[PDB]
Amino acid sequence: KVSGNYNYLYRLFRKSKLKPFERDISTEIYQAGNKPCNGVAGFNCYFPL
Amino acid sequence: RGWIFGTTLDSKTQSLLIVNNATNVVIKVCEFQFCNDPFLDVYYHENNK
Ligand SMILES: *[C@@H]1O[C@H](CO)[C@@H](O)[C@H](O)[C@H]1NC(C)=O
Ligand SMILES: *[C@@H]1O[C@H](CO)[C@@H](O)[C@H](O)[C@H]1NC(C)=O
Repeated sequence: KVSGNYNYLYRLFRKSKLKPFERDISTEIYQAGNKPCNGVAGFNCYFPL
Repeated sequence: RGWIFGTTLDSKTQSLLIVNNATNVVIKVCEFQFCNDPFLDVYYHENNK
């Protein structure tokens, strides 16, 4: 792509490892830090994809 | 007739529905949001009907 390829994603933050031959597809918010965020998708709570 | 498995049965993590008809069975690895449709019976007593 001349500009970018926003088609294939990946996960950077997960709570724990996954067992062999496991598929985990989900669109959620990762509770980074000590603030219990509830979908802010902002500071100290990043999108894992 | 039916055994259901999954995680919270919400449309954020996929789940299962294994049911047994008279001579059939269907299994869906799907992400059902809701299935709570008992279709309540006004005459649930098995004595008459
Ligand atoms: C449900 O059970 C009936 C009982 O005969 C059967 O005819 C029908 O095909 C079943 N439904 C499915 C989706 O298999
Ligand atoms: C029982 O059900 C039948 C039909 O299923 C109905 O005609 C009848 O009124 C009901 N009650 C009694 C006491 O039979």
